[PDB]
Amino acid sequence: VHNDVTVPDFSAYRREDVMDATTSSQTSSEDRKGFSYLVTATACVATAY
Amino acid sequence: GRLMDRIRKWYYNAAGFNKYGLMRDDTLYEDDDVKEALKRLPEDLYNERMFRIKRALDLSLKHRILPKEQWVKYEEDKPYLEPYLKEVIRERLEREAWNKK
Amino acid sequence: PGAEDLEITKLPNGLIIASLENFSPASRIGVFIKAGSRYETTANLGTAHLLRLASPLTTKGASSFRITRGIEAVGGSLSVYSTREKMTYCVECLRDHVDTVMEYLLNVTTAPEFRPWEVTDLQPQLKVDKAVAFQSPQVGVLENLHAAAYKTALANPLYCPDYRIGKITSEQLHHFVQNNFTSARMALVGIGVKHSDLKQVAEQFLNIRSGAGTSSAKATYWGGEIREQNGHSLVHAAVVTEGAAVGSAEANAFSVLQHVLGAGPLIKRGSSVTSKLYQGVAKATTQPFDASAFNVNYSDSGLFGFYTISQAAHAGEVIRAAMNQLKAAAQGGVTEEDVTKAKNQLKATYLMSVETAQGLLNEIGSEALLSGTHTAPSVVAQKIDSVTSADVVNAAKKFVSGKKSMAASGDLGSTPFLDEL
Amino acid sequence: AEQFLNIRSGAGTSSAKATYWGGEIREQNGHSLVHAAVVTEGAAVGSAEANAFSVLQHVLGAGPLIKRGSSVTSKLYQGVAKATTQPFDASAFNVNYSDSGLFGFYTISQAAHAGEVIRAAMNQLKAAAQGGVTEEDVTKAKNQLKATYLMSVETAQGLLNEIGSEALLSGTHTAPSVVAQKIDSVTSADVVNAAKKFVSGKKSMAASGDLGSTPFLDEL
Amino acid sequence: ATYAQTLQNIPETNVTTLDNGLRVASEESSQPTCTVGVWIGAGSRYENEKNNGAGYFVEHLAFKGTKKRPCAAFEKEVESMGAHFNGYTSREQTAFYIKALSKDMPKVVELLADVVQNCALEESQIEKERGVILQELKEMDNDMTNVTFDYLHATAFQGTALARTVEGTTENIKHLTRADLASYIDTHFKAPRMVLAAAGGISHKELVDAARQHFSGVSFTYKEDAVPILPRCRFTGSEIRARDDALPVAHVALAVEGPGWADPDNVVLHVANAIIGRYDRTFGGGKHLSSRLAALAVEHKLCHSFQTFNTSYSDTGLFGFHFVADPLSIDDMMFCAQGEWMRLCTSTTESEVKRAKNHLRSAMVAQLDGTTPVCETIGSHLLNYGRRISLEEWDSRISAVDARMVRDVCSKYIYDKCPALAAVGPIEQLLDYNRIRSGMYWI
Amino acid sequence: APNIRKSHPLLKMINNSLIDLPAPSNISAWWNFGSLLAVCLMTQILTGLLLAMH
Amino acid sequence: MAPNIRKSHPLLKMINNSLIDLPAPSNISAWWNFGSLLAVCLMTQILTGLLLAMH
Ligand code: HEM
Ligand code: HEM
Repeated sequence: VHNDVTVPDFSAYRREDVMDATTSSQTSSEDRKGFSYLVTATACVATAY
Repeated sequence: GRLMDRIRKWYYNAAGFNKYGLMRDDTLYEDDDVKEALKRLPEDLYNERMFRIKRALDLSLKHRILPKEQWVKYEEDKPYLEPYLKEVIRERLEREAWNKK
Repeated sequence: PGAEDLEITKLPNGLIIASLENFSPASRIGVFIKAGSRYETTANLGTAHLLRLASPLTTKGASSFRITRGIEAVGGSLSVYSTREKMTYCVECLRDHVDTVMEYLLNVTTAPEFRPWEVTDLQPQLKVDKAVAFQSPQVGVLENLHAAAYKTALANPLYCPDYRIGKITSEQLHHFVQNNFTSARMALVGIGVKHSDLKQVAEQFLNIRSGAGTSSAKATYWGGEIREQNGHSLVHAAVVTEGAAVGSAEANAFSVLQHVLGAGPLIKRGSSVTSKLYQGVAKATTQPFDASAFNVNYSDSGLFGFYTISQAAHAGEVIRAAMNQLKAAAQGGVTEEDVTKAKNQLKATYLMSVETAQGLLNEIGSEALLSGTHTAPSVVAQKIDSVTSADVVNAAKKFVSGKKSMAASGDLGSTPFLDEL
Repeated sequence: AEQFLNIRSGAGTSSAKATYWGGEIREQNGHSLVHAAVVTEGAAVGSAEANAFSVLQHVLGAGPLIKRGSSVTSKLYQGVAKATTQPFDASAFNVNYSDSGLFGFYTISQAAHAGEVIRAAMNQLKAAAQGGVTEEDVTKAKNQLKATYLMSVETAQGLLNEIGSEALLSGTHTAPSVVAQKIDSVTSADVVNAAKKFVSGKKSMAASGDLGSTPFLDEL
Repeated sequence: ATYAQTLQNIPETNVTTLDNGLRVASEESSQPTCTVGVWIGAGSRYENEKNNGAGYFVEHLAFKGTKKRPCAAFEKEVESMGAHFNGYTSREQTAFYIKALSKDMPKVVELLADVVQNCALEESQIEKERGVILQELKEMDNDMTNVTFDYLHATAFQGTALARTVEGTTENIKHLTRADLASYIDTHFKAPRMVLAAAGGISHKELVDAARQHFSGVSFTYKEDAVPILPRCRFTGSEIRARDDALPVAHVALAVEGPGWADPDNVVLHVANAIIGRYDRTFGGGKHLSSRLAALAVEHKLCHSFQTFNTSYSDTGLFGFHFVADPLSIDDMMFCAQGEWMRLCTSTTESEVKRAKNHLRSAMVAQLDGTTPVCETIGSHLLNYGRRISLEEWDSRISAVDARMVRDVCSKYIYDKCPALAAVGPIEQLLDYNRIRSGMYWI
Repeated sequence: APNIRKSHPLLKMINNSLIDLPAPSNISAWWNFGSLLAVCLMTQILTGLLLAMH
Repeated sequence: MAPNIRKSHPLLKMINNSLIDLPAPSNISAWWNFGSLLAVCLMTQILTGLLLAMH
């Protein structure tokens, strides 16, 4: 039955800031996205250039 | 004074859709409002309109018109869709007005 | 000021008006009517079902569009409930919007236009509405039950038969409304409103002349048996007999016998000990099951018996066991304390039934419709407990001796026929 | 057969005995025409009482013999005809199974006249149960029966079916003379009895159409 | 009598605390009938890997008899008085309540206390319910909507406590011990974490009196009267896809992390959800429904039904939507659904909120339609807000909400967030996470 | 599909635009200039290439 | 007809069905990159070629 289903462990892949299950993941969200989007924004700059 | 009747009867005859056996309403461009109205027409009125149109297209392709005795007469032209179409437009305007409200 | 009166005027044309201020922040008005599949004849079967769904169509005063947008504009709601013999159109909304919502309730019940195209478009909905309803086997057997219990009127199905989906006409909808939605068959009941206000609305807006319009044919008992072999692991069965009708000292007898036999669970996942019927079936079968005392009261008739649900293989024993509990009861096997307990559950039930706005309003209007009056919750209790142990045992006998009608669906391979009970 | 047929011997699983119910099923489907059938446990295959019903069948009316023509030799048809003005059809129904059989009549009528048409068909059965059967009626029916049977075997499909049917339920073959010998050797009494067995026996009914005017088995 | 006046004239909710830490609250009316029960701040979230499904297992025995009165006796007594005994267990909240005649409020209170304190936990009943529960798990496994919400929590809160289901695991149910259930009860069913609530025709002082008489067993140490704060459950933008093309329709649920009970923003989220609303193929309203998504659903036959939600908890929550659609219309549905969410954050109208607010008011008023629903509010309110919140306060808060507020709050919890997704059934047409993630911005 | 004119991914296109294409039964000579314009285009390109080669 | 232009518009419909919603195998490797590179050389060659052709 579905009750016996659980999401596996993604620790071998999680970003450092969301590794701990007892910590809100929202506090590091803006950084996690800021970084990724920073790369994208920079690629757009190099491309525009 | 009855000036319109003079003019509207002249125009009707000048227009000439009646030479194909078409009613005024048979010639309306099918925009959204008209399309909706047509769906509300009773079966027979619908099937009748269809025949008149198919027949006219056959006339148009043949490059002929109907014998003068079959031309619809200004005063016998049936405004079969106008009532429906008006309700349709009214409803639409109501929704429109209301959606700004 | 939680001590308001339950007024109840009654205009000259026969329209009954019952109101009641409870100062609740929400008002729930309704238009009760004596209409239903009961008044349909072969020719217009299902027309009452479609009419139930046609509540949102355009009227002479409001368009389909405004009826929905209007009511929603003020967090209001509009619904229509119906039985084989009564249709209720009620609207709920916050106090300060009763005027708003009312226009719509009015237009829907008195000024429908049943435009041909809107009707044609709506009919396919009957399939959908019906398909979801029939997901509960309960509904299917009850339909067949009334078809086996009667030859007419009440025998008519509550959901439009399939061969007629798409065939009902605007004419039929109009004629039904004209010949049934008459001021003398209607009732404007309301809660969270002031009688003077509701009373005013009625006399000023409700039109559609009085009269009893076409009267329904009398309900003739058949005592038939319909079996639907559909293969389901569970078998639903109902066995009944003609019981008391609405308004009867006999009614109360069956109600009590109902609660004495077993009228539904009271403890979550708990067994029902105070249930003669359940306890009996339980002793007979080891597998999951469910037995209950069935009971319906209509204007000119009623049905009484038991409804079971069991695994296919044990249907036989489960149904017979339920039968013995009825005989055993007809033969004085009813304690005097049993009748005492049942009377509590009955008084309690009734009392709880009115906790919700939907329940209170339905109780008021139902009575305010079949007798333009209102029995005090004390007179009703006074009438119920004043039911001897004899009465009950008699009700039980009337069942064992009366001609029975039955309906069952599922893998009926082990389900007994009415003549083996 | 012998050198090829291998799925072997035994009587295999035997069927359960046929238990009579005498129920009533009504399908309200709105059709302009109402088909209805009323029957009673009839005779079984090989049951001596079979020929009796066969003859009573032909005496009441077992199908048309004249194209677009009326059936005068049909007690049942003629009776219904007298009752209704509209198009209809009535016939004596009859089935013979291994351990049971069914006998009665099948009608087809406009919805509004179903009531009278069905009742009319019933009276023709009572009226027959009450000696209302001529000795000549039984003579004529015996011809139609002998004839029918004899024609049935004209086509390869019919001949083969006749042979095999019997060659299966008794590994034998009755001479077309013994079958005729058995049929006409059926008294006028027998027939009237068959007719009685119907009027007294518990009946089962089935009807479909706009049953608004179709009567229930307990009103017949 | 105006809506306002009616809101102010509603009897106040009385609260009084006993020395043992239990809280007794009730709202008085003039009804011969009433509902009373104890709302416990317990549930699956309080369980762990070894005792998951205990609180549920307990919920099954809480009605099979106490020490003072075995099964049959317990049942007969309640049945014979026409009282109704129901209850439930969830992730953060449990409840056992009785519907009865105000005339019995006191006997009931005694019964409640006896249930929560002296459950017989019959050794033989335990093995019996063990099989019943196992059957209920197979029954619920066919309830797509609930399988979908379980999965939604399983991934949205993966690795944590809210990830577990209320009913528990198959292994737990097969091995939970009489001692485990006992331990559960003693550990969680405790005075300071419970609330005796009642509504109907009852004397607050009579209620609290019977309360003092039966809810005694005070605590000695400090560890016994302190309400344990639970460890935070981490939210995770992710998805779980359980595919079975053999299923007739597909269920999809998408959600972002919610604020949690105490946060005022919840009033705004509920208004927001009110704009999008909900729908199902039997809403006569049809193509004229105010909810844009509902309108599109009808016009394009996008789904069989859909619904928004703002599930709260102590420190977190799930704000999202769920729909049921044919395998071939999932993509357009998800497209429009996400589209509307974008509209919320970006182009909400004053008209939109005006309506949503009315809708919300009548919705809160509806959740107080009877003694049980009102009693539920009280229990939940004290247990979550540590105090009852009048309809007048709610209405006060609801009234302050405007389009701009909806946009900022919605932008706050929705815009450019990584959602949690659960898809069950014939879900091939549902595009990947990255595609969905992009529907989270611009709209 | 039973006949290639409809199944083949390329013919399918020719069929839906120059063979089974539904056309009004009454269009006149004024509807001939579309195809004529197409032919001018093909003609111009062909003669233009030939000229461009010198 | 359709709720979103990416699918109803007769031109976008084409871009969507070949470069946006086009179903692709999840495991194709770098060897499946040369198709698009070939397309880009083609557009690149044409562009530079016209530019050269103009002188
Ligand atoms: C839309 C189709 C075309 C139009 C309307 C068009 C029109 C013209 C015009 C106005 C001239 C001048 C004729 C004159 O000498 O008086 C011209 C010249 C020329 N065209 Fe085109 N042309 C078309 C397509 C082409 C194509 C596709 C090519 C080559 C691949 C081409 C190659 C030439 C060349 C080489 C000349 C110069 C020789 C000459 O003047 O006769 N043309 N074209
Ligand atoms: C499939 C794309 C093409 C290929 C493979 C290609 C290849 C070549 C090659 C091998 C050369 C000689 C380069 C050299 O000078 O050593 C050349 C020359 C040239 N190509 Fe292309 N070409 C392509 C398309 C075009 C197009 C579209 C045009 C013009 C509209 C064009 C115009 C020229 C011109 C004018 C030259 C002469 C100038 C030069 O040699 O650099 N090419 N091309």
